[PDB]
Amino acid sequence: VVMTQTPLSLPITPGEPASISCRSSQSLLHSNGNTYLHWYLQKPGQSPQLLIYGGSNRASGVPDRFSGSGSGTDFTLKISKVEAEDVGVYYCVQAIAFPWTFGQGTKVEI
Amino acid sequence: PAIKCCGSQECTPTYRPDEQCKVFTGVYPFMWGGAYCFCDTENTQVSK
Amino acid sequence: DIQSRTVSSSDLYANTNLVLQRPKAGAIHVPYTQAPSGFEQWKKDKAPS
Amino acid sequence: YEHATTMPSQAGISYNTIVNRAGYAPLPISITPTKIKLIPTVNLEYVTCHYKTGMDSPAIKCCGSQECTPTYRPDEQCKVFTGVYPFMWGGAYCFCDTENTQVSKAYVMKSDDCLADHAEAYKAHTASVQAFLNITVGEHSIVTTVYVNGETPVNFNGVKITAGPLSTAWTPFDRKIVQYAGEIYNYDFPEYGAGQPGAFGDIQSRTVSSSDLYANTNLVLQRPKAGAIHVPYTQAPSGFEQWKKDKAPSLKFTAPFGCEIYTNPIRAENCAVGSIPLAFDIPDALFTRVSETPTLSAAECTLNECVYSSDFGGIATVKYSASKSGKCAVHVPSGTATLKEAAVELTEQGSATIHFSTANIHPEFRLQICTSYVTCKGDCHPPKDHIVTHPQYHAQTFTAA
Amino acid sequence: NEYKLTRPYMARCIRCAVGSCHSPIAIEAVKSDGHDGYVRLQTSSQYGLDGRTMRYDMHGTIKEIPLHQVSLYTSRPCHIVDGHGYFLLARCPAGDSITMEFKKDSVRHSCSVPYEVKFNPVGRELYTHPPEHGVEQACQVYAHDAQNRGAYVEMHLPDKWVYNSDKLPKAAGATLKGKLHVPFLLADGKCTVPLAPEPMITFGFRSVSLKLHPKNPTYLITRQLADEPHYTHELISEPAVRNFTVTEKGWEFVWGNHPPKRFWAQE
Amino acid sequence: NEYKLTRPYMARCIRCAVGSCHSPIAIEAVKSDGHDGYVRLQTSSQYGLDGRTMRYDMHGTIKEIPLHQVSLYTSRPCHIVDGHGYFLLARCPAGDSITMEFKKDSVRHSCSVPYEVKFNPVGRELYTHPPEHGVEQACQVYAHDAQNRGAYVEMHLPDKWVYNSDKLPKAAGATLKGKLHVPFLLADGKCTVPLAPEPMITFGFRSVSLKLHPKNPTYLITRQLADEPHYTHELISEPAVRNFTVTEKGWEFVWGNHPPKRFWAQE
Amino acid sequence: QVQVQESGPGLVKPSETLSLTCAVSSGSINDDSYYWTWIRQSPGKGLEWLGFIHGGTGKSFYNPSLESRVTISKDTSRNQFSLTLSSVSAADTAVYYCARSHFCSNTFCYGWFDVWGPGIRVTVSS
Repeated sequence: VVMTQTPLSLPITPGEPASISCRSSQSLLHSNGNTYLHWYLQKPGQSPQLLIYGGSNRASGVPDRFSGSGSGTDFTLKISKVEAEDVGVYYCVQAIAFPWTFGQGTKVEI
Repeated sequence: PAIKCCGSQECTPTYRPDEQCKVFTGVYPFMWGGAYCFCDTENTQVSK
Repeated sequence: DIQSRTVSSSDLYANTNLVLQRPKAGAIHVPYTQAPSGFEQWKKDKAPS
Repeated sequence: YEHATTMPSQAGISYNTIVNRAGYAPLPISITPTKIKLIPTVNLEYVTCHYKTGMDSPAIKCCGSQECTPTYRPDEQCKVFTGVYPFMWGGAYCFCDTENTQVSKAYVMKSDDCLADHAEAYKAHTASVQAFLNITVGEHSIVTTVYVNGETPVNFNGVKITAGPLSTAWTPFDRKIVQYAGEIYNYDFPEYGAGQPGAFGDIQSRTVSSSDLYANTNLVLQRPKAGAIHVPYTQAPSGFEQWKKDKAPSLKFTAPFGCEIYTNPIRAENCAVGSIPLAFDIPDALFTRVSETPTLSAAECTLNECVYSSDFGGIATVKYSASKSGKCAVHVPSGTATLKEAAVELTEQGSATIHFSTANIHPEFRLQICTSYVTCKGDCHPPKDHIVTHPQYHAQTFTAA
Repeated sequence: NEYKLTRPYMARCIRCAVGSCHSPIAIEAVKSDGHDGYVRLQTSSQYGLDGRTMRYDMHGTIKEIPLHQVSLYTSRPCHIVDGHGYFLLARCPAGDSITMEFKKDSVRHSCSVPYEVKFNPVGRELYTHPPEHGVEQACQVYAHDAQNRGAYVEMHLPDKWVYNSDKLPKAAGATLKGKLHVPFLLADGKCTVPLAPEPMITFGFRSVSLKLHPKNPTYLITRQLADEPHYTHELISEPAVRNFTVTEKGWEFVWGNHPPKRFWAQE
Repeated sequence: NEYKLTRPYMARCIRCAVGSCHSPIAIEAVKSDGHDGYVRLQTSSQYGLDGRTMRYDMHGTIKEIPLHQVSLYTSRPCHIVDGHGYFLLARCPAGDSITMEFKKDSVRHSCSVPYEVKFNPVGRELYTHPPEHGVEQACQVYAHDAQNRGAYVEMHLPDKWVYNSDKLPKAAGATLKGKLHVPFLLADGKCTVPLAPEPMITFGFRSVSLKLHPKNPTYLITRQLADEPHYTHELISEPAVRNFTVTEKGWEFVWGNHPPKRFWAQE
Repeated sequence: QVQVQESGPGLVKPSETLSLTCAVSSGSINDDSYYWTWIRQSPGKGLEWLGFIHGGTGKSFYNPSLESRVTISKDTSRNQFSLTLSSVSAADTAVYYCARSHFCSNTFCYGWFDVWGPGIRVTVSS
């Protein structure tokens, strides 16, 4: 499987919301009622961390400046308020069927 | 065994001698769990 | 514990106290628990002929 | 209002009682213990485990004579042997026929597994009993952990509850407890110093991270045999092993009154012994009077199907006429019956059904609905399975026939 | 370090395939005090990575075999699980000795030692070899992790380090000591214990009759639930028929690794 | 035919020489109900003709070791007599667990399983290892034959057939099932039993006296021959001096595998 | 909590069996509910899943694009974890990462993996 991440980038307006979209070939929803989606954050010079798994489930040691939701294959990350430290790249990530392919990257700066 | 991944089974009664048939929920509870099932629960086994 | 009428019949009464059990993760297998046989136990605890 | 009642110390059963003052309406109480602990006060004495016989290297001198340097290890032995490891084909490559000299030093230390394979020796006293209650007073549903010391109250809604002392002041936990493998035993363990070789207590450390080890193992050194360098000894087997293989069964398997001995915060759960009193301090607010509760009229009971079992066998059918179609606290003042419920819902002019555990083959119990004293009377048939999987739901005041 | 500084040694073993001599594969220590047959050995030869090899000492020179040519046996053969340092972890059954042996080009080397290896079964069904399936209890088995947990043993220089052994003497120049860790400590876990067959339970007036049909020695533990418990512990191997009296005060029993069952009489 | 049509499988063994695994040499069934130590195994390998060898399934592909590198033991080693299909015929002694194993280039692959493998001696002189010489009795021993006598077990396609093991699941396309014969059935035959050391029968007035000196645990069977025979049946391992009262009616005396003798007195 | 590092060589000569390791520092390998992975990042291609292994009952799951040439292993004596890959291409230049999983008490551990190794650059070149 492969999936398209859109836009390629979105640098603008610290102190405002934002959002990214991800479109997947087959649906990442399973018979047991679970949207198998993950969102990886990557700051420059560090390995990837996460913000939102499961489509809408935050991580533990995460700030509250995020949110996410989606349907089947049209999935949406939504950053509530951009900060200065949030420069990096965001990745859409897939789990429901091997090969576990990842997103192409969306770069965010100011 | 009769295994189903993210499944739910029902026993088919044959009439063998001392035929005991049951069903087990929660096995084999992941992939790398033995049955190559995707699921954590609702993997269902039928022993006979 | 096994009661068959003739040696080439089709029916056998089997009261073996068979009880199935839940398996362990790791691999596919059918577990059970039942009585030791009674043919053996009689064979070893029989009186002289 | 003060009500002073008595609950049998027995888990899973619902004590359904009532409080009725002179002219106000009945208040139903329904208290059900889930768990009833028994928590002793534990003062550690030592923690023992296997041992490991440390064997210092030999000190050999050819055509020499050593002197034992005193060291202070646990059970430190030290000897010197002359005539040992003779001629160069002797193992020590000495030149001499005699007057070669060996010093063979040894000690005892705790195993490399004593950090997580060990037995704890406890002294016990002063059980601090403690219950978990699921409680309904005046249509409420509070759960509460109650110390049943007679002075630790819980504040429910306007009513202060104090769950009594307990009688008897029994404990299975004898003065000398030992804890091992997740199981408690009642052993007469000796103190920090009275340990003897070959029984439980040949190794005594005050903690598992102390440095004051006591080893009475009867380590007797011996002389070697020529051929290669070695330190011989004879030593007694660990009494840790010998206890591990000749200990009696545990206290969970041998405690009376049907207790359950668990090792976590040390305890015995669910000892079906005795009865705990309960003192209430009930206010007047949630104690409404008759003017709003349904008032009965022409209540007549009939016992349909009575079996004097240990469960809710009996049925009672009451035919009534009351004003409001509402609730009524139900209760039996006597121990001749026990009810599945504390309050039942009545229609206006209908009938109602009650299930009750029962007693002597001829019941005659003053059944009470909102204010009445009806007298259900009947005959009971004997039961169907004279082994069951549950305890009693009644009292047995020995008035059968 | 880890380790790259130690050296093995020769030492006295009673038996060496021709009487006694100095052996490269001596056994300083055996510990067999875990549950399910694991044993730890401590020898006069090392185990490392350059893959799992055995570097032994022999007449000054130092040698190397793998760890598929080594073979240790007590009363039945063993199966080595891992090796690290002077230590070795195996799955051995019960015996009254540990022998160990191997074979370079033409000679066979051996070392036997009297130690009471013992199989200490978990639970209340005394088995000898573990079951294909069963319930899961708490066990302590000599683990496979070789990290530093807190246990240490001593050693010294006489160019390389050597264990402070009873079978080697002590130098007089300088006692330059140090300590190195023991892997494969006894750690907790969860092990699989057999489940006996279902007891047959016939009823009677204030009595229970247990018909028991075991596959292996098993503990029956009964008690009354009253002020006078009367605990009956028994080991049962033969098929048996035990009748117990059961009051309103109550009676419970335990059959092997089954849970406790509570029966209560009535009139 | 079997070896040209079937396929072995990987399966669960407890002890695969490092914990559990998916073992190709797994043991689904052992049988030791015969007399003189013949056991029959039912592995998850096969045993064909291309000469007697062993074909196993290892991660999809198929392999081949001869049957002179295989080795199985219980407490002492065993000795394979034959192999056919999934089944194997051996001469294994009494034990408590069968452990089979083989060795490829470097991996020693094994599988052990608990089974009360037993040695059921013939007759009334309990031997643990059979006799050099002795009298000849009837015995039911596993036959070296592999013909089709009537014992069948089931199997199925999932391109090739595979046994209907409980350690593999069930397909869903089509239960295209069939049956294949179990060889190594349990047939009759003559077997050689020890003859006990001769007893010394010292007569006496209405009494026989017996001095007995058993080579091995031997049964002593006496009966008088009246309406009240008083059948005695005692096992003897030590030397003994047993005295029996003997009437004009009868005293039948049977010492192990000897013919039944008879003594009765005269005034 | 559980630091992970990584090691192995760089300029492996092309058309060869490449290999790297990965050690989990202050942490358990035999544990269940943690599976351990392998990841690359080629120029522009983006991150990628290669394979993993379970801690206890360690049977592996690879990617069929390179199942013919990939291999993951394990060594419990040193708490180590490794990767071997036959027949390296040219564009396989990447910063290899190795990662631990979150406590797989749910079906979410598929993909939501946690603490990393800091990376090892790998330039297949001469």
